[PDB]
Amino acid sequence: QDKNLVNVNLTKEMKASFIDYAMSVIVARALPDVRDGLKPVHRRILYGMNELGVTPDKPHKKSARITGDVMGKYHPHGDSSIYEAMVRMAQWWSYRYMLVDGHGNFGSMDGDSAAAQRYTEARMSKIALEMLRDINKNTVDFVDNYDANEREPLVLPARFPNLLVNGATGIAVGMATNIPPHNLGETIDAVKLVMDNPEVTTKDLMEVLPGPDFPTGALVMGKSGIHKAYETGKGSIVLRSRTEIETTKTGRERIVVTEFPYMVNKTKVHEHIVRLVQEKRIEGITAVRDESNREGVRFVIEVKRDASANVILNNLFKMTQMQTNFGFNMLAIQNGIPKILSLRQILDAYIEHQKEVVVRRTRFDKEKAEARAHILEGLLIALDHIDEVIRIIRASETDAEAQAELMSKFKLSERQSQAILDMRLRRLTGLERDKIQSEYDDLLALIADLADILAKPERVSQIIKDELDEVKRKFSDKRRTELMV
Amino acid sequence: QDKNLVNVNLTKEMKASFIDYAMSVIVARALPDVRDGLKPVHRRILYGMNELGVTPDKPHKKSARITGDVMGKYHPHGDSSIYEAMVRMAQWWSYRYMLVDGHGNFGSMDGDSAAAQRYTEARMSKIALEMLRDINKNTVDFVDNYDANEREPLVLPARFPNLLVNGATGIAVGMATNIPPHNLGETIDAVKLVMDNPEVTTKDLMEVLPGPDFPTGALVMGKSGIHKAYETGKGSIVLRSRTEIVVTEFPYMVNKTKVHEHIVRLVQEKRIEGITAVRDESNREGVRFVIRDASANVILNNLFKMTQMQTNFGFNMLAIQNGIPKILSLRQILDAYIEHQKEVVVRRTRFDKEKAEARAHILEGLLIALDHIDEVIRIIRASETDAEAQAELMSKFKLSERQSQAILDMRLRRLTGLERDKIQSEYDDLLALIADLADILAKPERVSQIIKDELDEVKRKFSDKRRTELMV
Amino acid sequence: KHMKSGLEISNLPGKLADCSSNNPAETELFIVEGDSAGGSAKSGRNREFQAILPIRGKILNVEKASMDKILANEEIRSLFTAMGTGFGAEFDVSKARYQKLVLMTDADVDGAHIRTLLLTLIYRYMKPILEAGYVYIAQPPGEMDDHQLWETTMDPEHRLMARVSVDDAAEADKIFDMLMGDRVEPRREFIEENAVY
Amino acid sequence: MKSGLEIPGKLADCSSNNPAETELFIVEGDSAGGSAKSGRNREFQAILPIRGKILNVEKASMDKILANEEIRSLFTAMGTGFGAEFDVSKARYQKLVLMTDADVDGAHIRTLLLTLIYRYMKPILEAGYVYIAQPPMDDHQLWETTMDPEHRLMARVSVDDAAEADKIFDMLMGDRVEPRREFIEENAVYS
DNA sequence: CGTTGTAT
DNA sequence: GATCATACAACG
DNA sequence: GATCATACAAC
DNA sequence: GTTGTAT
Ligand SMILES: N[C@@H]1[C@H]2CN(c3nc4c(cc3F)c(=O)c(C(=O)O)cn4-c3ccc(F)cc3F)C[C@@H]12
Ligand SMILES: N[C@@H]1[C@H]2CN(c3nc4c(cc3F)c(=O)c(C(=O)O)cn4-c3ccc(F)cc3F)C[C@@H]12
Ligand SMILES: [Mg+2]
Ligand SMILES: [Mg+2]
Repeated sequence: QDKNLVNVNLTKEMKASFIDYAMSVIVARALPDVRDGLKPVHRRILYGMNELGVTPDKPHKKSARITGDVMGKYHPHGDSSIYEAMVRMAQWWSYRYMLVDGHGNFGSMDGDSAAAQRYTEARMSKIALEMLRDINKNTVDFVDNYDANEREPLVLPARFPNLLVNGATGIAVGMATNIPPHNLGETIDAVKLVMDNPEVTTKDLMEVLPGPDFPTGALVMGKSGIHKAYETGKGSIVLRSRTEIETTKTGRERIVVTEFPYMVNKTKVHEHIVRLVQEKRIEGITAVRDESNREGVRFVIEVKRDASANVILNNLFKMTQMQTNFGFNMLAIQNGIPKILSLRQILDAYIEHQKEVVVRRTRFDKEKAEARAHILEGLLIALDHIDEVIRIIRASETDAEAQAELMSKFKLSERQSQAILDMRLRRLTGLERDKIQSEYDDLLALIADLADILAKPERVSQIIKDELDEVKRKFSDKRRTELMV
Repeated sequence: QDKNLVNVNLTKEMKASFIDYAMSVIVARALPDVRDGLKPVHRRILYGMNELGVTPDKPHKKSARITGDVMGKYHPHGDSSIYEAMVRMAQWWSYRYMLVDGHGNFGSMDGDSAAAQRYTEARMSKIALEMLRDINKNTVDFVDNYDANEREPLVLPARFPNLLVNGATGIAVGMATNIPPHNLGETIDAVKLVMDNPEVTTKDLMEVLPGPDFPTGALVMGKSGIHKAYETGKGSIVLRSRTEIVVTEFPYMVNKTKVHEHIVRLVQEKRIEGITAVRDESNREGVRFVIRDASANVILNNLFKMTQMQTNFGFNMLAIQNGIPKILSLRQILDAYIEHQKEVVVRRTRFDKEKAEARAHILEGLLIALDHIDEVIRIIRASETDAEAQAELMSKFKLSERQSQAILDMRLRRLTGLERDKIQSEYDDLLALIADLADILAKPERVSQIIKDELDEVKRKFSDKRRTELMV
Repeated sequence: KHMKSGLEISNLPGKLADCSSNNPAETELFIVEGDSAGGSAKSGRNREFQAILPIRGKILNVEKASMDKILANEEIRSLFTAMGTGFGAEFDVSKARYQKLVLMTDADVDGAHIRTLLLTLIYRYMKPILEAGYVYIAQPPGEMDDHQLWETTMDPEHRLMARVSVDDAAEADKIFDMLMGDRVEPRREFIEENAVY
Repeated sequence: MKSGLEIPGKLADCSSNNPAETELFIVEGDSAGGSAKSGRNREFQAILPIRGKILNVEKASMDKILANEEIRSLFTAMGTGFGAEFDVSKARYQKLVLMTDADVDGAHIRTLLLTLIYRYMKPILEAGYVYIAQPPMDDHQLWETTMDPEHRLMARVSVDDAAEADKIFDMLMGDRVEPRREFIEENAVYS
């Protein structure tokens, strides 16, 4: 048998193992971060793509290449789980604002699965670049990867409220989040509104952010739940398919669907209708044909003579998924803890994270702008005393002594001294000085401006507001989901 | 109803479509190059691992990382197709000399498959690095990949006879190759003995190379087939298992479990008595296959003649030489390798040659500049433009465009005293180098010696003891 | 103006994105390779006269397969079930569901092989269909975009198709007996005589 | 020891017929199964891969429970029986070691397997036949670390109060979600 | 029961 | 490459 | 992740 | 059936 055997209590071990898997799924898998509105796998795909160099400017790369690096450097799980997560944020019906531009079969609305990774190639969407803007100016903290040989970002800059804009879902342990997509411009207007007038109430915010704006469109029935969700983080809403009654060329009614509810498969509802029509659970249907093309959705349910389309229409609404309900459960990770936040809480969380990113960037720009000017001051004095500088160098045996003399003679730092020693002879021309002067002067201005921004919180907000207006100005859509009472 | 329809004969499209898939599967999938003894996939995995930086000295990388790159850059196929190849190059029972060092579950000799690419990481083998030696010194030709956005080698240097050492297989279209492994040392001996006495015979070559040396060991009954194989390129041989009733070593490409399962089936069919038991007491270091009034020698003799304990290996040395598939002999394979080895050394030598001379040229200018650093600075400082500064320096000190540029891009910290003597030391050494490389290209005798010497170095570092005992 | 109305049992294969029309004189049956291409075809095919039937892997070589193995093959069975023609002593060309059978394999060398495996099946066990001029071969300018596949190969107003016509049945029977026959010598000798490396 | 020639698809069985020294390792996935099987001492140690996540028997219909192929494989291995056929005096192994991966997902499979064992194999746990591997991978890696009796470290699963036990399972892996989320909010330090 | 989305 | 069961919450 | 058919040559 | 690169 064994030698060194320990004893474990069933209730003890079970509570420990479950508590581990519990928190692991909560703050490191299911729920997203309230700041960048991203989950671990979604954040690692975006960052991983950024390092792969697959920006909107650059060409596409094979999907297997993208998941291969993300799985081998950041996301320590199955390859499929990474690919599926990638394909989803490249579909116009899954993501209100796609974060991935794909090339090839990325699946269809009818539940079709995207082609294998050895066929499809992808890259960052133009808007996804806003999620990574100023990523390398130290605006986001980093941490060691699972392998402890790669460094990844805990969060992203996220220059647009991705949480409210793309929604979230959702299944974890003991909890579950469910957030609907919103219009970009409307969400940005909501952000700006809460920034200028802190005393704004939920109603005031709903004036610019009426409610959900799903990618497929469809209708919303009853705004009572919308206000409830924004004020409590919880609420119920009714989603109905946009429809209209046509008259066939024979003279009988024709039920036409053009915009099914969110996360609703057309074919699945098609099969559900035939299953109900051939079961006598619903009579009056002449035929159910899908005439949807690669330029519009057209689900036609023609009605027979002596049969009310409206009677059959409402029956389909009450028996099929053609009209469902959206359970508002705005849960997100904030301060390392899962929380059920309201609309204001989500916004105030974004504005704060937005302020920190801008300040960090200003500091970084400042610290680098001055560090350069310092060297320019050295190279300048060097170009002024080129002879005595060249004399001190040539008369020196070791670079340490040569540098030491330059530092002592011209009163230069170790950094400034090395900069002079690394000067190319081509930098000793006549027009080279006036160039370094022009650059140095420009540094003084930038350092002054950046010093002011960090000195005035009024500017940082204005910088956020202005930058937001540019995001909306370039990526905003027209509203698709019509809210009605 | 179509608008622009065309007519295509059934026979015409059949012959065209078939020849397209035939040649594509023959000279770019199933058959290995007679040079580096690799197929398109294995050659891409190696070069892939090389570029990714999974060298024997560096740490491992997840297979998904490796497969991800080899696919999206070179091999336009499936993950499983690639990862399956990589796993084969890491199994001691698959290759006589592994080309991959993998960590984790990479399968077993019992037929057990490898684990997912999300669990196993790997890297190049030490000896595998010999396959890529001087790949960056213009030793091999490169081509564009399927995407036309990358470049790959049409063949690796292969500083060791990979084809005869590891073997080859197998199934193509209208043809099929089958080459058994050999000892690294034995093969290197043959290559040298050929470079020494071109008038050698088949019997002579077999003096340094007895025959195959399978990574499982076992025994090869008979030698008459080995001769006809090395001579004509085709032949047959019988492989027996090492027993003592316990089986210690099974023949090549033979599953111990499968033999076990087939033994149980033969036991429950009255096709063999005495079979009291048949267990598999093989460990993680030793393999033991345990099999009254039965004589055993009669039952054991039947087991080898009925089961798979004794298989037959059919020699069919087919490879791609000069773009065409040919049934090569042992001498033909050695010649094809020796010639490839000469092309690389010469190519490499030319590469070092051209680089050294180029370095010396720029070094000459720097010395000329350092000797006249006063006027050189005077010319540059009075220069109107960098273009003018280069023109003056070229006209004054009689320097080339490159030399002038090399001077303009001189850091001030290089204008010290000890710097000049440092460049002269480097320069004077190059003249000996350039003069040495010149003699190597001028004298074919040295290129042959360099190949031999570098081969014995590989035989000294990676060759093993003979595993397969030949019998008669 | 004939068509369909759903609700029908059909009992057709699990795959097969069948069209809307029911007139075997305008409808088209696309035999694609894998769901990677099928999905790209199934979406953007004018779901009215073009049905996509995905074939998975390499179709069995009927010339080297026993009849007991052909009747067991599921992929081939899903093909005859889609046509609704019949098998052997039941093959009725005047009952086929499609008058246009478009082979649309990948543009790679392997696609040319699967294309070869199909033509043998269509010539060995669906001869009447080929002799009637129904089997066509798509001429792509593959896992392309939805709007790409239709605008290039699927739209009859711009697509270029090729009609598979049989000249001499004697020469035809010999070509299949050589290229896909059980004989390897004649095939190896053919490839050695008709290949320009 | 057995003699073979007798008659699950997986489950690499040992070579002995003594359920007093023989041991069965329940590892997750065939990826882990290969490494464990390639160095297990095929004499008194058998391995059995549990493909995917085991079904939570504390929230599943007994019809779905009897339907699960994975549970059917584990019970078929032990040879104990089920329900009324529960014969602990016929167990083919005196040591059922649960060897899940070190990651959280492996920890979850540990809780699932424990619930399954505690609910429908209690006579086993009550007899102290269930252990838990203590990993700190190659074949010699797992052998010289967790699978070697002379070394390694086991965790004998022992239940103190059945009432507290029955409560724990019901609370954590029970149907009631609210009582579960409360336990998370209670016993869990995030920041 | 099924479905949603990251996981085994 | 296609499919196959399951944890997990919540609404159906 | 595991499993399923198949071409292709040659015993 | 089994070998190994492929769909
Ligand atoms: N009726 C037959 C289907 C196809 N089968 C297999 N397919 C595999 C594979 C294995 C199969 F059994 C693979 O192993 C594979 C790969 O890339 O490794 C791709 N595929 C693969 C699957 C689908 C396809 F369209 C093409 C393929 F190459 C079995 C049943
Ligand atoms: N008897 C049950 C086997 C396992 N099932 C599936 N497994 C999948 C998957 C899908 C399955 F239906 C996956 O999709 C997957 C992945 O990584 O994407 C891994 N796996 C997966 C397979 C095996 C395993 F041990 C763990 C896994 F996560 C169903 C039948
Ligand atoms: Mg999966
Ligand atoms: Mg495969």
